[PDB]
Amino acid sequence: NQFYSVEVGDSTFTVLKRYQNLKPIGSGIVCAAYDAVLDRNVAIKKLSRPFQNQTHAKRAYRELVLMKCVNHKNIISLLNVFTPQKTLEEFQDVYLVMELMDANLCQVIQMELDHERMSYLLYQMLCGIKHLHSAGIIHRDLKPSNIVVKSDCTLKILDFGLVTRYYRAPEVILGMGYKENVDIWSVGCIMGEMVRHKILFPGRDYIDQWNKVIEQLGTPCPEFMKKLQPTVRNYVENRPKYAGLTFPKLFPDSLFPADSEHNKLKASQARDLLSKMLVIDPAKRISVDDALQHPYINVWYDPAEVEAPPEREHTIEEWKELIYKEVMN
Ligand SMILES: O=c1n(C2CCOCC2)nc(-c2ccnc(NC3CCCCC3)c2)n1-c1ccc2ccccc2c1
Repeated sequence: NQFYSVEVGDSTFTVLKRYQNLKPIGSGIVCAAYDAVLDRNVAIKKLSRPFQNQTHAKRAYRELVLMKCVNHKNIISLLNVFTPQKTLEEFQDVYLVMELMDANLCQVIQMELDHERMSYLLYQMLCGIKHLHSAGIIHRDLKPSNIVVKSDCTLKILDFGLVTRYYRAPEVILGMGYKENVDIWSVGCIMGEMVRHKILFPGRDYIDQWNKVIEQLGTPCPEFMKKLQPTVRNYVENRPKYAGLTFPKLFPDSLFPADSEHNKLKASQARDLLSKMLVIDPAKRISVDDALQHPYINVWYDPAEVEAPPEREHTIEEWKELIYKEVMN
């Protein structure tokens, strides 16, 4: 046989014969293929020995399990799951199949800012994020490289969350505990980068990253401070203080289209949602539902899309069988 092996760079793709003309589309190594059974192009992801360590295995199992707990157009949906290996003893690799997409969100970020497309992309992120939260899934590590887009501007989130750390919320950076609106920060970080065309909060580690957060947004309120653990609290309170730049100064008018009255209004609304999403204190940060009702977003609102019906430690030997069972069903 049912399988055939093809060399794609260094790794060998042993896939079902239904999948033809494999081409590399990013590195878990990923391939574009034509599905002869479905008569449509697919993306196939190869998990090379996912059971190899606690980190690789826990994510692989969790995400394989969650891909059947989720049913939404803005979240990845599996078309097929298979392994070439015949038994548990021989079991090495896992191959995952989904609809082929046109672009990564990193590429779309580089593009010129258009309000119709930006708001629809952001609307879709919020729909997917809401669908996860409705199913009891808070992402905590939402980033553009794990988001894919079609030419018709339809969007899909590829992973299920908790390496690029820039889009992580203050509560993740400082280990605070969280609610659903932790993912709002990440959305704000993507939305801001689409405007500035620069990573808002860069850094080689969390120290640099936090410095970038406070320099631009200012030192958080005392209420935020007392929610920190004593050792983290000590560090944050003893950081050099900043007033924080205003959002008109964070994202100047020059970064927005202002050739019409429609664009001038949408620019103020966009800067306004940013000021409600890029809020350090999660107690003050906008929720998913309120972000969906915001004038900049609610133009796309749809009840069918928005309002949709919805862990242990093991050895490498135990993870192998757990993953194998899910593949074989
Ligand atoms: O894992 C990825 N990535 C990248 C790899 C590079 O680093 C970041 C994540 N890109 C895609 C993927 C999915 C669908 N379509 C595409 N198409 C590409 C065509 C070329 C231009 C970029 C998008 C990629 N996938 C991918 C592919 C199949 C998958 C199957 C099941 C579950 C998740 C999957 C994810």
